Amino acid sequence: GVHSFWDIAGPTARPVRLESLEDKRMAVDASIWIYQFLKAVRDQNAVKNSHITGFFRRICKLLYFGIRPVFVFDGGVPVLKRETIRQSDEVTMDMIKEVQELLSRFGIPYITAPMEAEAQCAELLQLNLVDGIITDDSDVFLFGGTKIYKNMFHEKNYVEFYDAESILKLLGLDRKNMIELAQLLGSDYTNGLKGMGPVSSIEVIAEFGNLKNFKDWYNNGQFDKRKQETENKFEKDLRKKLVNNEIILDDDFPSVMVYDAYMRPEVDHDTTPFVWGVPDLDMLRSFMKTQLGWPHEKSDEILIPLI
Amino acid sequence: GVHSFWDIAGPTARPVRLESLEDKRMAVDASIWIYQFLKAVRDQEGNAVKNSHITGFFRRICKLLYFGIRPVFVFDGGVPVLKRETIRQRKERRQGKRESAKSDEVTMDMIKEVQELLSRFGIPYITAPMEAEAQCAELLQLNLVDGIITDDSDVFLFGGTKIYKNMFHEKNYVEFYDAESILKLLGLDRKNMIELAQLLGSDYTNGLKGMGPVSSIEVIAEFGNLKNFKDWYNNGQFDKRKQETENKFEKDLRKKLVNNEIILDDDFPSVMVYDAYMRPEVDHDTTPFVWGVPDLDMLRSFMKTQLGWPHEKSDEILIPLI
DNA sequence: TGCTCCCTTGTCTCAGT
DNA sequence: TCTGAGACAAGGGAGCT
Ligand SMILES: [Ca+2]
Ligand SMILES: [Ca+2]
Ligand SMILES: [K+]
Ligand SMILES: [K+]
Repeated sequence: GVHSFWDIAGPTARPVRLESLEDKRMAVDASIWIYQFLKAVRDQNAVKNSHITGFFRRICKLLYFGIRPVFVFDGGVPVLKRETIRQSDEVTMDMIKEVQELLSRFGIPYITAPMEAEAQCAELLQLNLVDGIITDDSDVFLFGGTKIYKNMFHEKNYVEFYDAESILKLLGLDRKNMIELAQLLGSDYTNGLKGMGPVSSIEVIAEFGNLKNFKDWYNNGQFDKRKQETENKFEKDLRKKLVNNEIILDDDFPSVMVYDAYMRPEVDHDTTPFVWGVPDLDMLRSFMKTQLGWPHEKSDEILIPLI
Repeated sequence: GVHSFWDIAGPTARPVRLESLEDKRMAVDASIWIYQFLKAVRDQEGNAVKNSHITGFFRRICKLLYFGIRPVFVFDGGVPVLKRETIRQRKERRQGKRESAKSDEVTMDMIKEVQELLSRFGIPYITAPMEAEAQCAELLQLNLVDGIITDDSDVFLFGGTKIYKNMFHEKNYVEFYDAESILKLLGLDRKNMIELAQLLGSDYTNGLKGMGPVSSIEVIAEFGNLKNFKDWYNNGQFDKRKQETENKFEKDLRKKLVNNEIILDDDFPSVMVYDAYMRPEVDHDTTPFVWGVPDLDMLRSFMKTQLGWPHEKSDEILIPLI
């Protein structure tokens, strides 16, 4: 995601009762689930099979509210994202195969994005293969995503609904703005600028319109001492802070590389509608028995009301 | 003062009403008044309004006399070298001076003027050999005064106590601090405080990056002193097994010290810092101060001359006070 | 290879002391 | 060359007048 972006976007959120989600097709961004379950479920070191337990719980929550989910997994890691993150617990191919086997037995379709899952999710919604995106990753907006359902897996009666239109109307931010805002705040595709947090990054986009103007202002004022004498409080304070943080803004700011990565992510344009099956009780018993030692009786009480 | 020391000491404070101070002899640390007035009282343009030192000293004298306090004013003499060097570093640092690799003045005339003003009020004053706070502590110790009025936390490090803080905020009360309440409630004595300053910073030392009020207090409490703290840092340096057997406090503290690239060298703790606070240059004279009565005729003309106040304007304020 | 929340700290600026 | 409070931001660790 973009650092601090959820705080910025938060006040545009609207609460949606889960029951309204019945029969809705939702793209589910599952890209980091296995890793998170690994880190978050431990003992008195990581619990074995937390990926099975974790997926099972959430799949159940989705089906309980009659959501039709399509799961999305990461393909590869884009170069810009490697380079950025290039500045104990591992996700094995088995873990992935297992949760995928689990989804198939639930009758739930899944895909592996060519690259980032959030990017693929936005694509699914653009092609009308889904009606909404379930994700907690704020990168999704920069990839074109709207109709975002955040906090699906907190224990709450509701979920937070975000859309690009509300962001545009309430914060003045369009997609290009959010992409430029990322280069102040930081994201997986850029380190942003040291000293620029949610308050001043928003002020910069609002006062300067775009990073080109912001940079020209910065560079021009550094050159011409007379231009500085006319500067207001916002500019004067901002200038000092940037120089103190050793900020240099050159030819590669804003980044065309960063702009491309968000505007043209590698995605699958396939328009085949997803197929939702039914949970297979017999195969789900044997799966939970094999993997967790759940007696069929135990799977039954949970699964039978869901079918 | 010591950075953040008032945040640390604050909760041991006792709120005290001015009327409880009637007839008390109070040392007044006036060492930065003129400068503060110069900086805090400004033009619509942005300049210092002329003679704010006279206006400032005047209003504060009136508050003291109003509550029947018998003040003796204490001014700085020299500036100790250690204090001099650190202050220029802070000045340059905040002007923007890069410190590592990439990735309005007070004139003798102003002093003479506020001193003539005190004399015409009948109020005694002295000039300390060096720091005014240290001389204030010595006056109390010698029973030449009953309390100390200052906002500078260094006073405790110079052995002061019975400190009346925020006397000149525009408020209905004042905050009282003393050495014993601090020792009882915080476990801090004079030597502890002198070592805290080397973590937190003061006019005599830069302190350690990453050490704020919370961590500094914990270091003093957990290690007792800076020698033990330095010894602990140095002995668990490359013992990877001992570092596993360090509790949470030590483990986190070691990592923070490492992250902040902290070096504790042979001058840590500092003998020189210890001496500046323990043995400051003070005047041990035991002669009692003499309080006089305010001279209306001389105050009238003084205010006339320095501020253009008509006599009746001075009378309206001074007469009820007299 | 994750996240958000909370705690602590650094830095700066305006108004007051 | 001041003080004091507040706003903003960086970073770490725990637990999911
Ligand atoms: Ca992402
Ligand atoms: Ca001092
Ligand atoms: K930033
Ligand atoms: K410090």
